[PDB]
Amino acid sequence: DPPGYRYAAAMVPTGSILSTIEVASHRRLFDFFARVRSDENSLY
Amino acid sequence: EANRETLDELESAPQTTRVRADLVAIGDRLVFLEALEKRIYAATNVPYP
Amino acid sequence: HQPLIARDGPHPVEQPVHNYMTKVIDRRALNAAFSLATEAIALLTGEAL
Repeated sequence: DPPGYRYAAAMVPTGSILSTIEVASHRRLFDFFARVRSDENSLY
Repeated sequence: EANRETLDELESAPQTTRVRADLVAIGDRLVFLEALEKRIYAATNVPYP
Repeated sequence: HQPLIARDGPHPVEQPVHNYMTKVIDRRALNAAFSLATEAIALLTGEAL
């Protein structure tokens, strides 16, 4: 349902997240939430 | 000689740097007082030992 | 090398003592996994270019 994360505009970020937290703890916050192993194809 | 030159003493000192770590004086002793679970074990599901 | 304190009779007369001791190394390992993906290989190689 939700639109994919846009990888090409993350290559130039606006700003850095300060916190360090396990993100999957609270999943319900997000819209599109992807969890990835070392690498995948989609990124490419 | 009943007393010798300790083989480790013959080594020169390694280079030292200035690091930030809390040094507590307990009794007569200096001790690093450290809780690691921030530096390490943060957002890594391994539980704190 | 343990020391001696010379006692008096009638305590049985003690002698100097020495301890000769060795240990064995206990061996271990650590692990990490780097895994890549195919289309990330076909790029770096210079194929899909």
